[PDB]
Amino acid sequence: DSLYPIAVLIDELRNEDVQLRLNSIKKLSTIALALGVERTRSELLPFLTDTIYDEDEVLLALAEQLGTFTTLVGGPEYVHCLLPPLESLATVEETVVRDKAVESLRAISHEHSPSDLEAHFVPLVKRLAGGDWFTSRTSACGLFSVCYPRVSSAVKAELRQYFRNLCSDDTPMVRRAAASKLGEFAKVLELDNVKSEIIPMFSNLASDEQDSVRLLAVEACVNIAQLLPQEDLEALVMPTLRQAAEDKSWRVRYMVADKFTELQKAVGPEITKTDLVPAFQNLMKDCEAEVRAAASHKVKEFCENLSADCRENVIMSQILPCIKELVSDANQHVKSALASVIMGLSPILGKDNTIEHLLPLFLAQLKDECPEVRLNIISNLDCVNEVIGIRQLSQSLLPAIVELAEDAKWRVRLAIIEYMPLLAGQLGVEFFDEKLNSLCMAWLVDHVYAIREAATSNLKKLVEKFGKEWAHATIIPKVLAMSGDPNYLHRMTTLFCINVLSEVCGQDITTKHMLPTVLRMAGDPVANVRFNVAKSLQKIGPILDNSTLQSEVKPILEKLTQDQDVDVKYFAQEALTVLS
Amino acid sequence: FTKELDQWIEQLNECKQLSESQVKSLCEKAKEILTKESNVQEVRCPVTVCGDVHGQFHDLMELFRIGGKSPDTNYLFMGDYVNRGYYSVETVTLLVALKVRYRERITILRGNHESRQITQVYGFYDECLRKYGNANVWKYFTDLFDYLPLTALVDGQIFCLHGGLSPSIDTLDHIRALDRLQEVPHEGPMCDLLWSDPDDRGGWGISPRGAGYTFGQDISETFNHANGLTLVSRAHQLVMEGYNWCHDRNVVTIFSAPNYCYRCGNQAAIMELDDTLKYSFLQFDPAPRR
Amino acid sequence: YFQSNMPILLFLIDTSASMNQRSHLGTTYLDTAKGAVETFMKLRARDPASRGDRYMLVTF
Ligand SMILES: [Mn+2]
Ligand SMILES: [Mn+2]
Repeated sequence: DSLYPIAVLIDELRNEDVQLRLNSIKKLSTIALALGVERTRSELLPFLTDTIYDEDEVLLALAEQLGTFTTLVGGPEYVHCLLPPLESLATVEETVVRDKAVESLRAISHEHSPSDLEAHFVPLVKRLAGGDWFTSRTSACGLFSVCYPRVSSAVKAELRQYFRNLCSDDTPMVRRAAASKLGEFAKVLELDNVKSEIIPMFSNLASDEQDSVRLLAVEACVNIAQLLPQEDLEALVMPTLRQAAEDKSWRVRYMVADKFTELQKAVGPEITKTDLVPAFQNLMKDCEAEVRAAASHKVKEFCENLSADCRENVIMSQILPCIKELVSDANQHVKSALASVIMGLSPILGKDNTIEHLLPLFLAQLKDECPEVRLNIISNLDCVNEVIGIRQLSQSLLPAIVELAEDAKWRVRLAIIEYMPLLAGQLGVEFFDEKLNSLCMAWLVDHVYAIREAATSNLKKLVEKFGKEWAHATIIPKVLAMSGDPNYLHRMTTLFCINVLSEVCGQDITTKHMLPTVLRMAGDPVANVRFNVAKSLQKIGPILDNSTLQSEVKPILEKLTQDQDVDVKYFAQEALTVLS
Repeated sequence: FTKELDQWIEQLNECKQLSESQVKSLCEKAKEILTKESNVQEVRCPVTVCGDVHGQFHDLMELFRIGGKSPDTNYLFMGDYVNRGYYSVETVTLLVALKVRYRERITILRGNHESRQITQVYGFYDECLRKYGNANVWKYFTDLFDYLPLTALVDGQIFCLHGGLSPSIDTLDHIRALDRLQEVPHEGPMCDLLWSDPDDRGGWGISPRGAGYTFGQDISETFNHANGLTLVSRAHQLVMEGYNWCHDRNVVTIFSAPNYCYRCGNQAAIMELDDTLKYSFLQFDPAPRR
Repeated sequence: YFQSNMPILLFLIDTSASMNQRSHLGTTYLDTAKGAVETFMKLRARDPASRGDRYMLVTF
């Protein structure tokens, strides 16, 4: 007989095409539903466990399937029958299959009830941690956090003992997995038990021979510090952080640096003032560029979170000279990392401190060769603007940013455009016309379309600020000149400018100055300009006076809706509907 | 039908793929649109010429930010939209959607990677499997790749193309006479148009690749003179500066994939041709990825 | 004393204008000759002894 689903119809699908095997595994629910649940537990699952396959994708799909097999196996009561096949998957050489198997195991952990967790899952964890192969030992690390909260105290002490043994194992990757899972595992433990069991082994992990285990130890250091009471961190976490920050390997010091802000938040401000600021100092003054860049991006977050009473003293006494040396760093990545956060110190330091100390540092970074530095500096100009006002901005930073309106990289010019409304809103018509109006016009003819779009959108805000008479005197003539340009990009740019300008220029200006220019472009040879004319007439329809619609706009749209280009037809007829 | 296409384009601009049925209907429409196109498509003068994209979707978004949005900017893509990139599916789907929506504003040519073998080997097939679970989307796109025109002809002067020239092809009438509805062969006139490269040599040569030829300046000079061309626009080769003039301005290579395999660190350029065939190359750097 | 382990491969490529004749391949005789030298070195490179081969070029 060849109709038993269990052996037959499955082991015949071992063909060369892997996708058929994944399809069989993907539809393993249907075969299981066909079988009786008792028959499934008796025959299907032992077949899966005993047999061993050698294709990573099928194994991954099989592990993913077993996480949702609780309904098709007999409910949560019999869910322990899923433990052998996933155990077999947890011992494979491939790491991804192991992680998926551990995920499925901890997903079916919830299905078990406390008694079944103690009866079946905890022996499984013991077997995995006690296995001959290290792969099972690393697999056992991720299983502790889900079995721990819902077991008896003796079993919890046992779990602590096996995690401690696993951490202190001679095998490196087992220690790596244990250190990685230490943060999650220590989350649920009792605090006194954390101090007694986790902390000594954590300190042992930080002092290990290998460097990857130390890196993962410092990773877990943040969570471990966060868990503990503040009265205990001087003797428990802080010596470990001191050890780690001075480690020979730059990877450990780096990942200390990225985690520094969370350490600051966890341990409380007085401990940071006393002990963290030399660690931050020699992280910024460190030899390696990676750790210097990692520390630089944390300067703003670190300084903002200190106690205000002793904050500025810390900043100028310890942080600021290190910043001064980082601004002239040889590596451009360090300078870029510093640039993205340096303006955040302006409200913290105050106005006079910013002018005397921070402003030369901004100016030095605004003239850097590296584009990333220049881009990161400008993006946070609103902060320094609000701090020092605009008189100091015009005195110090305005000539530097005007030089950056012609930058080689267009994202710098985009930042400058994005920061023009602020300046406009804080400066008069006369000064803006003297200095910056030509800059606003220079961008409309830029090569990059994003620059032209940003400048067009910026014109709307500029007209909103300085009124429409200023627009008629300074904005409109230079926009209309672009309509006669031989490049169709510039004609389309005027159509976009008219799109954003009709809204703010009012009925009269739109009717008599902008509309006749829009209508004469219907005879353009480029179809793109023609259907953008149709789009513009659709868009400036509401803000035109209603008298010139049927007389002037409608004949042009009627001429366009019979045009030869299909896109011109479509946009002309869409405009015709919208005009109603 | 057009509203749904616009919705797909808006969705695809955010790097969210379409469903299998959507891809099937899109490729049906694209097949019925690409049947009518000649092997040598005729493109009007105001157009932006782009080289390989190779599935770098965010670099394609940077390209659109540089040159402009379709349909406002006419675009000519010279093949190689898939492989060597993480978002080949989204890239090719967006380009096909733009072709279906804006027929006269988009020209998509066939690259050498628009073939069943190259897609199977170099990750478009794998990407399709990962993002859909079955090869049906890959089937639809590879069947659609057979429909792509081999070359374009801007203004009758500039001969856009992916690979290069062939010893067996002397005229554009030969290219117009080819049957492009087939998998790209390993040898023959159609292979060279997608696989050949220029070289600083004399005459023809064996390509370092397994296909195509490598041709010197005299070849492109004779081709341009015999066919009344002023320029052979091109793709298919990494350019560190994004574009490079070759053969005394007879050939120009354009590469529109900055940081090509996410490791080459190259620039990317696009040739913007205005109404009067006045060109300008817009070099651009890879986009900032989150 | 004498290095016979570094063979000299002198190629005397005919560069007379008669080598501009076109084969049925669409390439000239000179293109065929250059391809022949390239193919020769590709075939030679399969031999591990090919290292140290001196390649020389003389023309007409
Ligand atoms: Mn190519
Ligand atoms: Mn390519």
